[PDB]
Amino acid sequence: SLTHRKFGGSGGSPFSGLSSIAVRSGSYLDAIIIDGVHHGGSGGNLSPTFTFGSGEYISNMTIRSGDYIDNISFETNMGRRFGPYGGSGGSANTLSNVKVIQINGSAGDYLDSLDIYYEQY
Amino acid sequence: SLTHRKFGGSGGSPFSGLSSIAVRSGSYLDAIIIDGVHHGGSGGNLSPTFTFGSGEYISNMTIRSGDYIDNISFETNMGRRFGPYGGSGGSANTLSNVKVIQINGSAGDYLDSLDIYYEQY
Repeated sequence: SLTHRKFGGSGGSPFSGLSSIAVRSGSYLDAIIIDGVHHGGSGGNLSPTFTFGSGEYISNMTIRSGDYIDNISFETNMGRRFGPYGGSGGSANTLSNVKVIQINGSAGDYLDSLDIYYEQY
Repeated sequence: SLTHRKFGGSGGSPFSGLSSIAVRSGSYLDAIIIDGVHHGGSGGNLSPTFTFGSGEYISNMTIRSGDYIDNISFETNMGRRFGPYGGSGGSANTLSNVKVIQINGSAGDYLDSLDIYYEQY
């Protein structure tokens, strides 16, 4: 049962555990790199790193996928953008008016899947 | 509304975006370091970093908190323990039979709050 709980007091500046994203890509996603941690293979080309600003999160995302992840792009709540990186294959799936909380997935030599945890607004 | 969605196919090995945790602490927490990113101040002592292995996640966690986060301890599904680190005051709350997905929070010079996202089993 997916849930969340808050602990502590008021104050401070909000932060997220999801701080940066990069990918390796060609016609598909070879890897995703989350907070600098590599998930997938060594093929494709390494994208620049997107580092979230304070109070910044993914609010819209387009993922093209079939048996693998083919393309990723996203926009943040501050209008910053990442991608598209990857190819033109797969089915396009969009998340809109969300707040992405976490990106998990599965990978081998390529990025097989993503499991995106998010709040839908 | 908190949810998740999977994209892509069935291959590869699972990974998590949450890969390492350390804290800075004294009688309460100065900072939490998530995947190498420092959230909070420079006070206290720096704990060692706990890096999750393949297939490893936080299954039990005890947080002491009041106006601040006072103490963090956790156990993984593989029986590894982090902490306790911090002080002995505040109120204790425990998550048991969970899988922690993400740790967000708020911090200034100190660690004011955490928002923990998790599966409850």
